[PDB]
Amino acid sequence: GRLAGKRVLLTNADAYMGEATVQVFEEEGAEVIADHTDLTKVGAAEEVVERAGHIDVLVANFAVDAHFGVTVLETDEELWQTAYETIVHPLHRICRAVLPQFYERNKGKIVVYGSAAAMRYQEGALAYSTARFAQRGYVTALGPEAARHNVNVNFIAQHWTQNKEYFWPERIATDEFKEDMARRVPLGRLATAREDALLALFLASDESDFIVGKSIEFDGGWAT
Amino acid sequence: GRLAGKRVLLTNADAYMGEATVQVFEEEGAEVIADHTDLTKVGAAEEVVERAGHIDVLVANFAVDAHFGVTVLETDEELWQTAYETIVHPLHRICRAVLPQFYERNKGKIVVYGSAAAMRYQEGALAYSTARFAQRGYVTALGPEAARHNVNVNFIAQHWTQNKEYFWPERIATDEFKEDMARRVPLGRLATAREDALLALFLASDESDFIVGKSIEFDGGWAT
Amino acid sequence: GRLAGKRVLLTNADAYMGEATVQVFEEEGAEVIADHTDLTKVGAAEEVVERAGHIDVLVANFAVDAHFGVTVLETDEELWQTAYETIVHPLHRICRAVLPQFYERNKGKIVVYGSAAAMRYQEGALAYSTARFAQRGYVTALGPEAARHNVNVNFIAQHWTQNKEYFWPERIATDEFKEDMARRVPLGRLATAREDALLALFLASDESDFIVGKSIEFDGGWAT
Amino acid sequence: NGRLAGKRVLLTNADAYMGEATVQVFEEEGAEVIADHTDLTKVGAAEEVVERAGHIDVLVANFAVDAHFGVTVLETDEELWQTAYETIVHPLHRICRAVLPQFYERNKGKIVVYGSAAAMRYQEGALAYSTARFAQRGYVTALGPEAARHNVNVNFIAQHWTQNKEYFWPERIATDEFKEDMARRVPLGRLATAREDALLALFLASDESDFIVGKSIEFDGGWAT
Ligand SMILES: N#CCC(O)CC#N
Ligand SMILES: N#CCC(O)CC#N
Ligand SMILES: N#CCC(O)CC#N
Ligand SMILES: N#CCC(O)CC#N
Ligand SMILES: N#CCC(O)CC#N
Repeated sequence: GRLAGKRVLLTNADAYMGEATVQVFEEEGAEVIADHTDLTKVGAAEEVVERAGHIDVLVANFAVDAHFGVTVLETDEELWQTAYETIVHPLHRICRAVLPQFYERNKGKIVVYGSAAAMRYQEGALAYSTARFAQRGYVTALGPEAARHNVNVNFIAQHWTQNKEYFWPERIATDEFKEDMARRVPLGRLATAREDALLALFLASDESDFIVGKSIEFDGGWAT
Repeated sequence: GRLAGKRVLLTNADAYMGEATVQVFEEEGAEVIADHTDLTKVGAAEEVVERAGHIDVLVANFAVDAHFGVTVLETDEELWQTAYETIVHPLHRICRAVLPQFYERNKGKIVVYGSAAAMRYQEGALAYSTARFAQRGYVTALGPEAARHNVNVNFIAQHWTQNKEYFWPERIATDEFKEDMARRVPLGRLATAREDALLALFLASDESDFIVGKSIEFDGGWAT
Repeated sequence: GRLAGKRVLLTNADAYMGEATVQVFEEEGAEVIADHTDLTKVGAAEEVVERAGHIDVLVANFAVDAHFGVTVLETDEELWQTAYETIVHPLHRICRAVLPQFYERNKGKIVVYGSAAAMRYQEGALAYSTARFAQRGYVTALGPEAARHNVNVNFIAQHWTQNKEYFWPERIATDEFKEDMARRVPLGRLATAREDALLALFLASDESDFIVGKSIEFDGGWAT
Repeated sequence: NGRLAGKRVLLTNADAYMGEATVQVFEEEGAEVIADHTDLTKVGAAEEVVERAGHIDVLVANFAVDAHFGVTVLETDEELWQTAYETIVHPLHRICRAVLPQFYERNKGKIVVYGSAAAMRYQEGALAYSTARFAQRGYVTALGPEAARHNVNVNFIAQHWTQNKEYFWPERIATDEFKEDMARRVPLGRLATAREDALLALFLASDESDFIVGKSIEFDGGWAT
């Protein structure tokens, strides 16, 4: 097993990419703590880790409505703030909580399921895009700092990937979605959740200790 | 006069890069509304703009203490939130407020004084770096949306530039800061505030209409 | 004049972006040496610079047929070699020929007219794309080495800009071209040659001394 | 069983650069590796390597040339400049162009290029070399999305600070000067072993990476971050 003997902490395990992570990571021998705690609440992250015990890998799995099609002028205070409360501030909270034990053992792995909208313009997703950009920046600024304690932190800039929040069955069925994907995605298809978790498995494994603070675009060529 | 006839709204005119902006923009024939409002408060942004009246150019000039040297574990909730409350959330409030008149005229200019820390890793500046990454994301996401209305939105990714909040006289006088800069900046010197303002000037002028949602690194070669 | 008292060497001055560089640069006070030498020949570049005498600015102006639509399998040896012989190998020859006198004075400016196909995937332009990437790497690698001597080397990553080689009047006059351009270019128009030269002007001027080895995307937001 | 079970891999210049770790890692994982030693700077050579090789599922484009560390722009003469391109740029297209027809026939293929982080960010004192690596990166960026329409993956490993004889031979890395540069410039604070580089290439060559198209993955301990 490529994660044999590892204990993995997965945030919001029922949302976004959690289901495929559990399935892939367990079949590679990991013990996956599938947490369901709302990490927008101050203090919650410190407790999840406390109750978790020994963590080898943190899979920071956060998602929020992109509000596709909402314009800049329609991006009101609540919508803007909710993007940050939901995927930005919790990211630092939960990473801060795991790092002490990582630093104790001079070893650790963090994988962030982010978005290729943090790499390049995605139309109609303003507040959301800026929040993923901030996630991306967290990995860019933390990666090399944590690398000094032999901790890897990396960012999956995913897009066109099966999940409820962004590519739900109703959306991907329309003629309009299929024409737009064909124009914009060179590979011409969506990724499966499993393919996403296979990249994360690499980034969570000890096969990837030399990858630090990087954004790997998981997008079928979209941002190329 | 390269800004002849233009009116310019400058945020936090006394902080960060405001002084050099007034100097250079006024020399090129612009009226500069030098604002000192605390755009942290909901509603302030809209009222600066109503009072300002006609605006051809918004210079979004925001700054927060980088808290140099503060590590990830020492980056507490207050410090983290302050970075976003000070330079991220207000940026969208003020850009949302001027865009309506830009869209009526099908013309507009937005210049964001940002950070090269939004482009690449800057040691000991975690919270701040993620916040600058949010600003960069805002320019990347908004730029192409606004450009359909002939509105230019761009990002100056500056570093190693004279200002009080990051390169104040006491910090840059040490013999050993000079050695560090000399290793990290290929040009081997700090930029003057004025040089930064001459880049903002180009981006604010109608000489730069084809520049859309870009991050121009203004850093002596640091991130190259 | 913003180039008052400057002498500018412009390669292939009757091709690509030369005409507009002469007009804009002469308007700003510069003497423009409009060279037509075939710099694909060894020894030519050194002779040109010897004839030119005192140079403050080099505008590396090279272009080659992109063979739009030719695929990887039909990109034969001769087509591949020609792209490098035309725009890659000559670039090093003329910059190497100019740098000695810049190093004596510890001052110089090099502006490269490049392509946004050096930044992002451009359909059906394989050999040409890789040659522009090479140009971009030359700016990226030389930039910081030349900046030690207070010399600026920068790259204009242009696209959707009027010129005979890539956007000649016939090609851009059809309704099909305009509809594709409207989809791919957020600003929704081509740039004028003059607008391109106004960015070169900024990068050739002493207002841009802090810009080192950078690629500035001049593409209506295409690559954003 | 193996992550490349049943796959036939064509590896160029198998004794140079990252070739040896590639053989070892890929074969541990069930691959049959065709370890080519042909000089692909000769026109027509790439086509013959592919024909003589039979069925190919993965091409590992493994090319290196002397970086000429420390050689200045003014010292970069015609022959040095030309040699960097003749050695790692021109053959890259020759060998990919030669293998793609059978990939396109089967609507399936993998290409992994061992490149350089010098193709991503400024690396001191390696001018001609850096621009040749930049051209490799551009090849992947431009070919990547084109080949992806035929279900072929082309990706670029932008490696630095990684075991090899061309760029980290023993005399170079023994000096105090080099050890202090690395500690300052490499967040992880060490060099990679060739095995670790090959494990990334393993991922990119496997069918676990079908969704990675024309990308540059930085394998540099954080140097370019
Ligand atoms: N899948 C996924 C991430 C989402 O950001 C894509 C978009 N827009
Ligand atoms: N000058 C300036 C902006 C600051 O972000 C640089 C740093 N660190
Ligand atoms: N104009 C121009 C540069 C050209 O390379 C754009 C394309 N394709
Ligand atoms: N190729 C290569 C590297 C070599 O030229 C330097 C040594 N030892
Ligand atoms: N500079 C440098 C090293 C890189 O070019 C390849 C490796 N390893």
